[PDB]
Amino acid sequence: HRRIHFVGIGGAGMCGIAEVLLNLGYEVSGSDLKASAVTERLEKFGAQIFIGHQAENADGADVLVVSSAINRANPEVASALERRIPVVPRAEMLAELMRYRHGIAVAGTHGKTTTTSLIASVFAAGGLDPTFVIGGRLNAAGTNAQLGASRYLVAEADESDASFLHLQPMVAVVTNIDADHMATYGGDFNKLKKTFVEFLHNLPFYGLAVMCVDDPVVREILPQIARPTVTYGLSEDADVRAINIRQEGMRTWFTVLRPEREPLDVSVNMPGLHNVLNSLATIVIATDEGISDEAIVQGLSGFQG
Amino acid sequence: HRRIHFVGIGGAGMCGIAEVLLNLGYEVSGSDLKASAVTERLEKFGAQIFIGHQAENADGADVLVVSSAINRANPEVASALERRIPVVPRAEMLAELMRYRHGIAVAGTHGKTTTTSLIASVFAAGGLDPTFVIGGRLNAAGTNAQLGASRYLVAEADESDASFLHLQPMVAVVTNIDADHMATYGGDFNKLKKTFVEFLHNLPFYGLAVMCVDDPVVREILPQIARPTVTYGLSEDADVRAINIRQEGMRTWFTVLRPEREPLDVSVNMPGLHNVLNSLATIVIATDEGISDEAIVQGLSGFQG
Ligand SMILES: [Cl-]
Ligand SMILES: [Cl-]
Repeated sequence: HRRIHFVGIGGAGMCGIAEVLLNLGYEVSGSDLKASAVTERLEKFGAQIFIGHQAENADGADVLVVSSAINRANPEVASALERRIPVVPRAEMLAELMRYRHGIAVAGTHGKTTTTSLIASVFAAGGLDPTFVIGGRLNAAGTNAQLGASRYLVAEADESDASFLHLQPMVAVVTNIDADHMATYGGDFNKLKKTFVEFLHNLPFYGLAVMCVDDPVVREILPQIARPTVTYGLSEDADVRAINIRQEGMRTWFTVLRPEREPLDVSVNMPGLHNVLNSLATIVIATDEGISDEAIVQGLSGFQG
Repeated sequence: HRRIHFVGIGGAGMCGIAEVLLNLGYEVSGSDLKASAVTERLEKFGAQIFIGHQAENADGADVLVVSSAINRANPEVASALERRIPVVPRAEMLAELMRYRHGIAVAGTHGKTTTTSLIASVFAAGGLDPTFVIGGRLNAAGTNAQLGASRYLVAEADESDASFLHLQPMVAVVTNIDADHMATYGGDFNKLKKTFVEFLHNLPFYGLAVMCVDDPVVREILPQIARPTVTYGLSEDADVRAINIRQEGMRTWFTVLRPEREPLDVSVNMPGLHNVLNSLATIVIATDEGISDEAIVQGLSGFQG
């Protein structure tokens, strides 16, 4: 048993991480300047809450988690550093949660948010109530449960995030590879591409890499990936393909072709080929997980945008 | 359920990995040019064995493992590449085994082999029959069991190995950081040091980093490690220390000081302060794991060299 202490536990990105850790059985304490409904919920769920910051609040903690909104002058942080207690940024602890669950990491420069939401929507339609991470915020749509209760954790994997390479997913998507975040990698696109290869090799040999081969950079690195892979796209050589794209209103329809399955007609309330591709990525993951066609259809059409 | 196929399964570094995978419940097949006692043992334990190489041998495999002794012209490898089956080097699969066990990774430029052996010796004295990896070879001293049966996997972690950063240990030792393998890191020692920091951050936040602070480079990076750490050495500021070093024959005696424990007198059949330090590293790990003083004393004195 360990105690994790959160400095600023009421912050929007912190409260969700504390709740997941509570759900996993850890002792959780936290400090914040103001009591709120967020801190009362955490206390109801087993968190010890302190109001105001003082060195005593950090006593007994085996780890501190600190936001990007805390000075090092903060007495709790300073006490932990003096006693050699580890202090970890919010984002590393967030990435760490995937080690306890069946982690689905949605990587790619664009489309992570939509693809993660579609995945959550489909899993929920299949009765699975996943916890999912968008913009650093843990969520579980309509759940009557603590965050992290599901077996599944679906998270955006941002290549500009310092913890990108410490994610340990079971399944990983790569929607596309753009140059937006070259600065994270010394302004070198080739280094940025190599990071995506290393990220996919954090998968276990039984894992699954879900690769958009309509993106030329994803297609380029594909031969480098020594893990099971399923490819998707409109490309005629993709494993999972969309054909017969059409509109009926603000709703996009298309037919998805999958290995050893009959063609499946789906719709989504979102325009553009990039959202057809995001739907394909979702369909691959859901198919790999054994989710029925009926939940896939329901999950895709029910998502709004 | 997955099937792993080993090309050259009788090779010395391959047979042990196949046995561990069998113990974990996977289907395992393998090909080799010659039947031997190694391949008959694997067959007795559930492996399907083929003699000679041909593309048919790789059928149904979800992954191939290939030695560094196989041409790409090898028909089994070629068949797998055509069908998009993942082909992984022996060393990556070996590192992967740590994900299924309580992994203890013994890193550092020098002293990995001795320290790993001492750890195994002490754990065995405590009745724990660990599997351990030295020189790429899986071993379990005097075990009446399949490799990998123990909860514990103790392995050398070599910084020149391509899989160094894909190890997922629960505990990690760093004996020292030397410049021997700078070439692996573009001939830059500072890059080599940064890799050791990244390696220790593969630990979980509940993990343990065991750090020799007698090495100036290990002491330098220590403030960077945001994980629980225990330090050891002759330095007076080390958490776990050796004092009163003395000889009686070819046997080295010393007293180990540990936080909140009485001083403990130990001996080892090996000369030099580097083997006192390797013993300290062992004592820290064994103490953290709850192993008794009597097994620690027995494990250290029983090891020969
Ligand atoms: Cl491959
Ligand atoms: Cl720290």
